[PDB]
Amino acid sequence: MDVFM
Amino acid sequence: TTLRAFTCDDLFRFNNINLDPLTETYGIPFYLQYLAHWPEYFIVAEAPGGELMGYIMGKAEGSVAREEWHGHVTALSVAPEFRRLGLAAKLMELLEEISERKGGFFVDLFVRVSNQVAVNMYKQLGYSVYRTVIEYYSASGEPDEDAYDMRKALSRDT
Amino acid sequence: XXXXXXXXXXXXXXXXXXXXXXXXXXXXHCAKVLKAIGLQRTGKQEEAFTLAQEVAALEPTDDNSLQALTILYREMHRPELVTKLYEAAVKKVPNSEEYHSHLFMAYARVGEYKKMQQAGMALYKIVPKNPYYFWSVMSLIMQSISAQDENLSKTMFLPLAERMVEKMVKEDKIEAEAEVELYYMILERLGKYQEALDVIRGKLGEKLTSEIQSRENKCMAMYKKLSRWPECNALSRRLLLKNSDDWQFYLTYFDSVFRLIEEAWSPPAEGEHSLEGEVHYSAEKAVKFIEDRITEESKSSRHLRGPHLAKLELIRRLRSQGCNDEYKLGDPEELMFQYFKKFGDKPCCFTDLKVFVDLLPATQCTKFINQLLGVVPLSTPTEDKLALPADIRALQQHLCVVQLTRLLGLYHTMDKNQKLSVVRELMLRYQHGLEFGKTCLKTELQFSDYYCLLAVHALIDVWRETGDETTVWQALTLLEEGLTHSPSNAQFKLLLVRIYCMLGAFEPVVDLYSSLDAKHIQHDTIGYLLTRYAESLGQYAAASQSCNFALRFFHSNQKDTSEYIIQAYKYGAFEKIPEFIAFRNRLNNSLHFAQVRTERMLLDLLLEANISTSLAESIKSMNLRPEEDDIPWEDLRDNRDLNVFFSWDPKDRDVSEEHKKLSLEEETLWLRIRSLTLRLISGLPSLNHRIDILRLLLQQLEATLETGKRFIEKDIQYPFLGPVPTRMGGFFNSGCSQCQISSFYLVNDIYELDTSGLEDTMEIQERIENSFKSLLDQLKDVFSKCKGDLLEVKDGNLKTHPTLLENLVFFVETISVILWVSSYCESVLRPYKLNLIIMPPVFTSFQDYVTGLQTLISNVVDHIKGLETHLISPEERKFSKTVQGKVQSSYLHSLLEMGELLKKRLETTKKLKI
Ligand SMILES: CC(C)(COP(=O)(O)OP(=O)(O)OC[C@H]1O[C@@H](n2cnc3c(N)ncnc32)[C@H](O)[C@@H]1OP(=O)(O)O)[C@@H](O)C(=O)NCCC(=O)NCCS
Repeated sequence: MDVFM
Repeated sequence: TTLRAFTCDDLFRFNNINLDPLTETYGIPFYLQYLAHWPEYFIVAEAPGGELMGYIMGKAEGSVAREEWHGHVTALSVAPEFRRLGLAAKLMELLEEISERKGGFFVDLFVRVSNQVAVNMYKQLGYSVYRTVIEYYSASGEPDEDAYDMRKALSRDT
Repeated sequence: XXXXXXXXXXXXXXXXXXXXXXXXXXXXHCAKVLKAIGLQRTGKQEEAFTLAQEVAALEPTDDNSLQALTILYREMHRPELVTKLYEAAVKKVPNSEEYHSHLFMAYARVGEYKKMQQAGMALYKIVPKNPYYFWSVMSLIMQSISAQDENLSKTMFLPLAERMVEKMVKEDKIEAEAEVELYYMILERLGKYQEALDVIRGKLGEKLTSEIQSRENKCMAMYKKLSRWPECNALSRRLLLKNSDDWQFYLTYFDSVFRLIEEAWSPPAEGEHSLEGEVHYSAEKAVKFIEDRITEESKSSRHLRGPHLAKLELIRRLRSQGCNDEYKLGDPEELMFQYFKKFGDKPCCFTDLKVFVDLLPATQCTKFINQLLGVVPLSTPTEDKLALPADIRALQQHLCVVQLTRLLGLYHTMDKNQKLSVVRELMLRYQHGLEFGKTCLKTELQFSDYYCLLAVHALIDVWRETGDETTVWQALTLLEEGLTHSPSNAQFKLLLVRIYCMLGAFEPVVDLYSSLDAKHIQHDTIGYLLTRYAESLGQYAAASQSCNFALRFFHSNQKDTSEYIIQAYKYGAFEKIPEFIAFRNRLNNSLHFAQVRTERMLLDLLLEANISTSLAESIKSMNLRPEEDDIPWEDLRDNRDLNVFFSWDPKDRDVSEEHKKLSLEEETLWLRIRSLTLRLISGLPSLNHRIDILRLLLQQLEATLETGKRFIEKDIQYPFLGPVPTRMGGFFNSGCSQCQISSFYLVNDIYELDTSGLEDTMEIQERIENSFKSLLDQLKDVFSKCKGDLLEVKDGNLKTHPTLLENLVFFVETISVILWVSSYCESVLRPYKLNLIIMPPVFTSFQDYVTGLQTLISNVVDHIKGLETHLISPEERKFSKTVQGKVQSSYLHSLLEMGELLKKRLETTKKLKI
């Protein structure tokens, strides 16, 4: 999972 | 069961998957960027009667002839009524096969250091640990959580 | 260095980007005004546009000015002014690649598909490396998906594109990957499937090895659309010999094996068996393959659930043709019992046995459950207690037995004493299931949370079939206990949202929808649970925030998906561009967008309208023209989820397609009641300075208020986890439909008096006199139906009344309309009274009596004095005092906002006394 922005 | 590609109009059915505390929803420019640029690394899995079992996003963005052409994993989730089936290992195996086909040079990953489930799964698949990014996962008042950059070297090729 | 220093300081955050750019005007060329203006488009549009349109007409031909103006025009939802930039940079200079490519991207932004083709072909004529030739061919299908169902869609646009591609297939300028996808898309769209299959199976398909199975999934679609079954069966069989788990190929294998014994297929004497080889026929050739897949799966360390479900699918499809001839597949009860014996401890045993549960003989559903209970390792029953599991492996095998007892229709036969003993048993098992999973990491479901949900779906099943009201509080304490133990289960939060809304509370609903983190594109599929109940229960601040969040998502959808249709030419998608077009149409034609948009305009009206905004200056800031609706009405999507709730219900009482269809019909009827009310309200400024348009919206509104009233009489019973019946049935019981219609008739009579005059109109003035006196007597009758008590204490229970709160929001939303229309008639009679005799003395009495009614309703919303005086396992006896303390303190917060709005609405009647 990566960060949203 | 039914390892197909994540069409748009599956952004409206993936709600047993994204109502987890560890799974994000990323907005629509993110999903459509990863559908336009890299639609190979965007497998979804579907049960007999719909019920999306769980998707996997991903990209391959680096630079060859610096030994950095790597294949990322930028989401992975399995719906909580379909876990412990071997589905997540199947989706990581398919992403390693795809990112081995187009050259290769490791597979990366970003996992927060809170869940020993995901980290102790990636230790068992074969992923070693690289640097620990400090204060990576930002929010959404909640504290920022560090991230284990994980790298699995596979089948070295330009 | 005047261009690098002055610009990098002009992009700092907001105001250092703005002040250093505003100081860069008297300091020094073609774009200094644009860099000074682009950071003050926060709230003021005209102060930005007075230099935006000034700098968009000076022939800019610079990358900074054009790159900033293509952001400034795109952010204001006006892309039509982007295309007029780069052609202004083309007609001055015929640039090689940059301005022509940006002009093509601006055309694809604005949507001009018939004008993008000429720009793409011109850019191919200038610099022909070879993606610019296929951008014009993609636009030649962009102008064929828009204008569909025509001879001029497959005789003028698609064969031209096929000839445009086939001019390059004769040559060798096809050496890429997206062009084979584009040529297959064109050859598929035209209807030449036989010619489309051979471009994959031939030489151009070998360049198609980019995805996993993008060759054998594009041959299967053609093998189906050509009705070529034996080359479909062999491909599905050869893809099942690789995974033996794909359910998408067991289905095509069975579909194209039983059609091969329907067609009476016989193999050729030469060849292998077909173009893919080793084609099976029916039964024997299809039973031995499945009974081989089971055996080959049995010798692995993975335990696939593929072939065990394939056996049951084969035994349903052999039964669907001829049931008397059975070979060796066995009874489906023994197969489902052995599938439970293997895959019992997994959470997916129900959701695979759900689809094959029709195979049971419909009478042995109480013998199959007693057979399944014999294999779970449970303890000894009669130690003055219940029979309990001992592992986690033997708790999931019992949770699946309780779920299958629910699905087979055995918790719907009992009669509310056994159906409370079941809840007692499933709460003892939930309280025991917390000994395991004590060390869970707080982001997992405790291991037996679905013992709580099966003891809540059996309490709401008693409440909806007896009207008990002593079980809703029990279900709420069960969900609150289950949510304080595993505070990341989302089914508990969704059911708590639903039960707290169906009781009348909404403060815990906004605090529980903020908890499950619903981010972008959940606002279309879970946000209906807030939008439907937000303004309905009198919570206006939470309704304003919910409408603002959903509107922010849908407007960002419009802009951002236009940008990412542009950015799928550059990466050579050409197969997702119809998918991205269908995604934009699904999210702009969506039902929840129309509901959030019209409820946002109606909230802006009845909060900032005739209080502190002039209904005329309040309409101009929303562009509500009462001759145009931006609602599609014909491609209304309704992409709400409706299956986000786990329901173990017996598959003949949950969410059929009939309930989804009737729910869409009811939301469209109430949206046509809401949008017509909004458009009829917005004609009242713009009525004093045509009535020919506001007399037709009344004929539409009294038609849809009769269609709704005939819909409510069609007494439909939605299930509890179903689609949430609308306020329309509560709009007619509390008589407020006729109470607004009898006012939109009054504005019609006042306009006819205005265009006629008070000279010889003694027939209109008596009708206005009898309309005031009958408009107030309906407002005194909404009050008699909304007069009651919101919380009781009757025989030790609570007995919440939410109907007396919904009829009290339908009164504020009605007297807001009455005080808008009555503020119009004050704008008509006051110049007549100043020009100087029987009818204004009945307007003065109507005005002196509607204040005397608003004081009475602002004193019955002193239920705050009547609600604050309620004094109202032992841990279950603690959570009752939090559940009831949440329902009471949400009724109090609803009445606070409604009383605070009426105490501002009563002050507007001091500007109407004339
Ligand atoms: C839930 C999740 C475990 C997926 O399950 P999965 O893909 O079916 O896992 P698998 O069945 O394929 O097996 C992988 C290994 O993970 C381990 N594992 C999975 N769940 C575990 C648990 N609760 N406890 C201990 N180990 C666990 C197991 O050791 C398993 O090995 P096994 O095959 O011998 O059982 C996890 O991957 C997930 O998707 N979480 C939601 C998103 C997330 O948390 N992280 C995304 C990564 S950034």
